[PDB]
Amino acid sequence: AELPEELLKNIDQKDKTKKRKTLKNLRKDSVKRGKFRVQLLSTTQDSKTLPPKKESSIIRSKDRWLNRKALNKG
Amino acid sequence: FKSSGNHTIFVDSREKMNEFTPEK
Repeated sequence: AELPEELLKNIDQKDKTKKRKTLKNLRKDSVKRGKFRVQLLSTTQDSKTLPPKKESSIIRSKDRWLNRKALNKG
Repeated sequence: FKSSGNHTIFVDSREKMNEFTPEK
């Protein structure tokens, strides 16, 4: 069927992790200058106040013992 | 014989550590 002429006419017209690293950088007691390393001193009175703390290896030596195969902790 | 060893220098303040200079 023949198209209406109007249709044809119309168409044509249209066409914080960053800071956490910074804190890790901040907590350094050791830096190198020249040929001589340098180490930070904490105050002696502070060390007296702090408790004696633990050794990590003694607990880990226990931990590998506590998780041993023979124990069958499972 | 010339010495070959680390020589750790000790400072109280972290700030003092930052500007530490071998000359000074």
